[PDB]
Amino acid sequence: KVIESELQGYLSATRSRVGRCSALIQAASDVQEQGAVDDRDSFLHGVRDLL
Amino acid sequence: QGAAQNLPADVNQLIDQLERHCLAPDGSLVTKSVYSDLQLAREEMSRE
Repeated sequence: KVIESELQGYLSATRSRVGRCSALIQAASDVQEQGAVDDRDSFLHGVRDLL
Repeated sequence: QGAAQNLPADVNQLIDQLERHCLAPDGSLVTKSVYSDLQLAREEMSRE
């Protein structure tokens, strides 16, 4: 009977992987998107776009 | 010769004056949105 009581605790165990699955992607975004962050360094073009 | 000297300045002034009125269109706000966003950083600093 403790297992069924701990299965709800185990439910937190299994779903924590989903939370890890739903959060770890943001970490790789800072490195994989560096080729698409060229927007505000092109804002630096605007200040130097004087001519 | 003299008119040729002004040509680089002449070609500039053709759209330079209108680009203030062109600032509000997307011809400038793709970078210059900060002005329309009023210091797009965070509107200066209040809390962020």
